[PDB]
Amino acid sequence: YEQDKTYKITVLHTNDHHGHFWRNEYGEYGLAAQKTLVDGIRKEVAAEGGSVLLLSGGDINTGVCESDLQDAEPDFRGMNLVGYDAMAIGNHEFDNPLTVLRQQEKWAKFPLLSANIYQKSTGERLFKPWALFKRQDLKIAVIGLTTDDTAKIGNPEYFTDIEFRKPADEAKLVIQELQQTEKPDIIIAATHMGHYDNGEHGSNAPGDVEMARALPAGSLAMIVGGHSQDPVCMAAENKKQVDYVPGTPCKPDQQNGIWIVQAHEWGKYVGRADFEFRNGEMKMVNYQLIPVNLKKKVTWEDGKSERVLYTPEIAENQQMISLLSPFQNKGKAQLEVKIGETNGRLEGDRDKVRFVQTNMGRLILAAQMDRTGADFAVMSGGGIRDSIEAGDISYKNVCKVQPFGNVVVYADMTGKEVIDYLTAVAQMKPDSGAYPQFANVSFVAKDGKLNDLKIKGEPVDPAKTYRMATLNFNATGGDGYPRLDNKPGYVNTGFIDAEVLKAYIQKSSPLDVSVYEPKGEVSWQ
Ligand SMILES: [Mn+2]
Ligand SMILES: [Mn+2]
Repeated sequence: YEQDKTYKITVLHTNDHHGHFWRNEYGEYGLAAQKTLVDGIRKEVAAEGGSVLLLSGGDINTGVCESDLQDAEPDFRGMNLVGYDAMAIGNHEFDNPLTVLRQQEKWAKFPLLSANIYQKSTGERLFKPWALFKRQDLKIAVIGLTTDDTAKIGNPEYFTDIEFRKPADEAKLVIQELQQTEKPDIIIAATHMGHYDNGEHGSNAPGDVEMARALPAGSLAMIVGGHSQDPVCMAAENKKQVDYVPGTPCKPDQQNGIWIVQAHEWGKYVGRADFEFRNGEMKMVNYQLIPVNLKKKVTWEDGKSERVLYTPEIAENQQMISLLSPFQNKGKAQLEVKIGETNGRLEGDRDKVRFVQTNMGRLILAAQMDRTGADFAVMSGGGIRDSIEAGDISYKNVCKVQPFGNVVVYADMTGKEVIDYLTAVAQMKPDSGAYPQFANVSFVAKDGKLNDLKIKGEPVDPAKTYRMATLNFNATGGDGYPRLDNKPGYVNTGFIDAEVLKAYIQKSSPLDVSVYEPKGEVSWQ
């Protein structure tokens, strides 16, 4: 680069797209609007003599059935048109077999990067660890990293010949590699690792803050992140804003001379970091999270409700609409097909499944016990994402109920462990996602202790072995549930929550909700 010359470089970023190629039911987000916003930034930046690099923190797969059905083809092809330069591989890129990920690399015209994922048998990397870009006179390297929690949360059959090195240790090595060989002017890490306030990762593997603190000072200009699914907007030192509001200031985190950003999820924002580079120094001039047609419900005096834009409207790019329309239309029509029926409403509304036992909890958990051979089961009420009305049930119905690709697991445990486990889970409170839905469990909890604890209507015997089904999310400590993934009787089946529910409905249809109706088997008073 030219000595003492000041170069303008803008870094744009998103993460945890999760199948949101199309705008939502309220006209929010989608890639067609993303494209208009991004093109606009590119025009603005080029007119001032600058450069743009656009990066993703991964988790493109899983979350919208029209996308999932098509293995995120629309999403990757849309990203080509928005003009992504690279992406970190997320954990949900392992929701499908590796061969599917390889064809996603095919569709993508930008590299899917991960330095820290190795084939055990050969000790060789499965993916490109980094990529190089020329922007004006500057050589910029982007390293990709993936949370080593991937191997704990996904299907273990996908990982028998794979290991994840701790990404922070990989990062030290790759940064040193680059510094000694290719000699880039700037290094940025695209990561799928998570932002945790003050590095307090808890049950999660260490993420971005802990990595930044462990690297040499200022060795990365920035970490473009993901996985935790936060807008990284700092209320105070080492504390993110809670309930960040669109269209308000966002101060990114900075740890050991390294900026850490994340743009929440689903294409809701494009982050924009405007830098000046001179003689190796990078200075951030502006940071913002730009809403992509985000909207808030409002109600006027006369009771009329509408959804109003937090910021001015972004038009949908029509080239994107022509590319993506066919995928949307094909997908939607396919997923409306009937897979069974129910003679009553299966209640999955938030104000119910986070407060009382519902028939939807019982249906989901019946499906999970049936697949695993379990005697009883539990999940977070917050993992039940919609209702299914009486009548015909479609593929789309099941997706809305179980959109996130959680894996079904089980644990054989003694009755003594069952007592300890349910006593803890029974302390989760209503008016929270953590509120437990049970199947085949009865008790009266009083004073934090379980009375007349029965499984399948029989008192618990401390010596007897019971099989419990639940999700990978709860089993590994999600919602503060007691960890099961270290018990010797634990098995992660790799079966996906929505598949299991779908197949159960298929083989049990027509459903009679009377079979799934809670009758006070569990109570607190
Ligand atoms: Mn995600
Ligand atoms: Mn993730």
